[PDB]
Amino acid sequence: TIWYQTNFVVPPDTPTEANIIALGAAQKNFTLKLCKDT
Amino acid sequence: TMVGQICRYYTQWSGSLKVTFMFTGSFMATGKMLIAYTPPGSAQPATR
Amino acid sequence: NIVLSYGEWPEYCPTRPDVSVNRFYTLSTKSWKTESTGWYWKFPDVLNDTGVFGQNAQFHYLYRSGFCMHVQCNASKFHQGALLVAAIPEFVIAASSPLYPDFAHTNPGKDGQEFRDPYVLDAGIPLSQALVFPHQWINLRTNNCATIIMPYVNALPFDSALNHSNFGLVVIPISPLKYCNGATTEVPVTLTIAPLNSEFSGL
Amino acid sequence: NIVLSYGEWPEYCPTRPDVSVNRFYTLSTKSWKTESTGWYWKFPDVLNDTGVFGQNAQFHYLYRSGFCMHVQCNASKFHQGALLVAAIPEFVIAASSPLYPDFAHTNPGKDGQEFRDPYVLDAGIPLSQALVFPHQWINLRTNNCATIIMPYVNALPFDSALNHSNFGLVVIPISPLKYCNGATTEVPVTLTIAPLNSEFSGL
Amino acid sequence: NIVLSYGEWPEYCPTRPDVSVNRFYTLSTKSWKTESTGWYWKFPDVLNDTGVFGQNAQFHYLYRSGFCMHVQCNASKFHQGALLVAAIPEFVIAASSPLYPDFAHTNPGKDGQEFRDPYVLDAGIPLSQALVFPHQWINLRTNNCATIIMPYVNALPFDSALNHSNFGLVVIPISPLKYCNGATTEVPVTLTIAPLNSEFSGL
Amino acid sequence: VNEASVEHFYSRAGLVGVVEVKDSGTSLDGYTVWPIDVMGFVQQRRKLELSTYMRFDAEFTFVSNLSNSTTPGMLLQYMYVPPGAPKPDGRKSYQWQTATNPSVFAKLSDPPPQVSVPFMSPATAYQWFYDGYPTNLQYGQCPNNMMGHFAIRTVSESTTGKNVHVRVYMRIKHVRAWVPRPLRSQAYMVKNYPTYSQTITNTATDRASITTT
Repeated sequence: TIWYQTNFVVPPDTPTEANIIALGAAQKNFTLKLCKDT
Repeated sequence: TMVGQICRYYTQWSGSLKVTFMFTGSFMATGKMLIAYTPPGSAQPATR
Repeated sequence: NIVLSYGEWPEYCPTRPDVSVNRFYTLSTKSWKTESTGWYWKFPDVLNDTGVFGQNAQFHYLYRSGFCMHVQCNASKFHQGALLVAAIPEFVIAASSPLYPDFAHTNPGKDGQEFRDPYVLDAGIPLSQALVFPHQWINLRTNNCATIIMPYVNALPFDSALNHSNFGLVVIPISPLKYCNGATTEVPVTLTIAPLNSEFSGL
Repeated sequence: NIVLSYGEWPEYCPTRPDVSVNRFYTLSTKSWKTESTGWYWKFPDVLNDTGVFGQNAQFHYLYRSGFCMHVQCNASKFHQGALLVAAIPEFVIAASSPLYPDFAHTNPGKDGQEFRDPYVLDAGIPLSQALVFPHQWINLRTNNCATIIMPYVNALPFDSALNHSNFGLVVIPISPLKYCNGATTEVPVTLTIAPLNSEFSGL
Repeated sequence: NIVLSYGEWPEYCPTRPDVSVNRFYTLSTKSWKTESTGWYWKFPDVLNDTGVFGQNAQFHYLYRSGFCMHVQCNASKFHQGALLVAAIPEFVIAASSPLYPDFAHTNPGKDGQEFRDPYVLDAGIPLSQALVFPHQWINLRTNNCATIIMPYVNALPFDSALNHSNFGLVVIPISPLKYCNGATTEVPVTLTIAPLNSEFSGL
Repeated sequence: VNEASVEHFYSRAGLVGVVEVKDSGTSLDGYTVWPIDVMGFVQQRRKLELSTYMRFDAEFTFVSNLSNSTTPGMLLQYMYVPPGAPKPDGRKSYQWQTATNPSVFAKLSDPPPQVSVPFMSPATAYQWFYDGYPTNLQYGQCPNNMMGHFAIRTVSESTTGKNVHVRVYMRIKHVRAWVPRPLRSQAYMVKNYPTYSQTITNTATDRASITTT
């Protein structure tokens, strides 16, 4: 989960909303077993 | 994600994952976020 | 950069808590408005409820610790104003009369308390000379952050966590916050405190 | 910093053009509006008309090359938004149906083409997974520029420049452009491409 | 003297609890009357409520441990009768029909449960052959006490403490208790259990 | 640079109290008790509060006479009740015996009695500021700063008609002081408590303008 710790702070003449993007991946130790149709 | 689509071709999987967060706002913006992770047994937090 | 209070690092003099009790505890964020005056937390009180630290401090009879406390502020380059952060040992507040201070004032909890009379620090002592205590400045143009390490200072080797407060942390805005229209009104002030070399006795 | 596509540098496997054909070719600037979606050039096609490179590629029978391609963006500090740049080998567009794609879509020329359906990349494949190709990010707060080197990848040693396109370059604005009033509306996006180790045969 | 179950000592394969979780836990005393039949505790279940062990086992996700369990009996020299103590891994009780066993029977808690049908061990298997499990005898003329050490035995390296019970401890009076008039009617049977090499994971 | 030491700044003997036995008048009681209080005056209270903790040995002197500033020979008893012992109820009370309670017998004719009290605290130092409850009134109090009560008496069969005035002086010896504290701007309200008045007095005096002798 993602929580607001503080309010979103901007100087004047600046847009008040923004975005965040997440990127998923697996590590080196990730493994797979017994192939199956999708 | 690509890890999620090629898990649908297999019956079992195990290991560690990572997640990356990019903030796309203006160079002038400032603030803080709190990013929490709850283990498999527990329900999600009610409060900050 | 970093302030060692009275030139010393905290150290052991019991059960010694490990990483579970020594982590960072981020308190809810204060908003500093142009009209705002002051805050004071006065811990060990602040962590007696929260987390594993609060579990140990309540059910053990005697207590010792020292704290790293990091104060930091999010503002743009169009905001101005200055803060003063100080750690005052045995900070005993008072009543202003038209008489005892109320428990909500003496032990404010995890949310701190507001100063009525910051100019006297609500002790009847001048704020001008509060620089005699370990202190740091936050000037929004120069820097956003202040950090102070406080060793354990008391007359006794150990004492109780619930009755006695060892010191208190005061954050005061000597120079008020000004910003031109269109800017964010409130400037957040957040507080992160990590206890160091904490010992408990008499479970 | 700099992306080597699939870990390799371009190299020779004919007449070898020198500095006349290996210079930088700056294409006309694209304007990225808050409403804009996507562009794709799909070269060798883009340089078949322009300059000395275009002279060689038309009148020689067989072709080989590799490209350095530099994408860069001019915006102030009050503009936000993010781009994704990718180089996809054998990028075959499609038709959306209410059926063949039109030649102006398949071979867009030196001015590129607009995406109708960037979310599927107009291939019916997710944009989410386009990161499997060699890619770079442009975040207007972090950086203005992206650079990718693509070696020659084909099944055949040489092939024709006019019929076959080896890859395509896609520039997509995943996070839209936002700016407060008074700021410049359009943010220019310019594209500079230098071919590396290019060979021609069968004049 | 002392029974090592299956010839092994418990050992580590996470957070490792220390002396707080490894102490002796003395359960409330059972009274063995001349009419009495049997008891079974079936732990890890028995300590999930009590003490620090119960605190760890509930809020951690995975679990591993092994137990020392000491059964001892207070009787005079004018009392007779014999007990059999056994530790049976994966002890799965059953229903007798005129059909699932009730949760109060499967997970009896810290107070254990009574056998209806000790002769079949409420599993449909003979009590005669329960000596195939790790076992000890208490004959009131020979000895008052029995001690068994059980290592961790499961198919998985770790498992959950709340859902799965690793084994169960059965105390059965094969030869009934007889005493001449004037003697104390009930003979107390007390149970002390110390966990060994216990590990917890996934707080 | 020796006069700026912490040990020289606390040096001298000074008047820590004034008390009277008064068996002459409507009060025939004929004795008095004086709990030892270092801060009884606001001039010395403000110098001590420059430090949070401090540790010292004390030296007491008793300057005694009559209302005429005349000193005829007549016998007085100066007892000392250490912390944790009962005080006398009256002239003839048994606490005036009690060998553990140190006492001094001196005539008014003699030069002032003098005696030396050690460091009496259970803590390693005296706390002039305590933030906490020892167990409303209880906030900020140190039960362990108590030094004992003295209690002068005239040794008399019954009822002399003379009032005896006695002045107490204290020295601070072997003083050691810990973390410093600013000096109080506001006037004091009550003895024990920090409380100050609702009308704040400025620290520095006013001038006509910021520009300006």
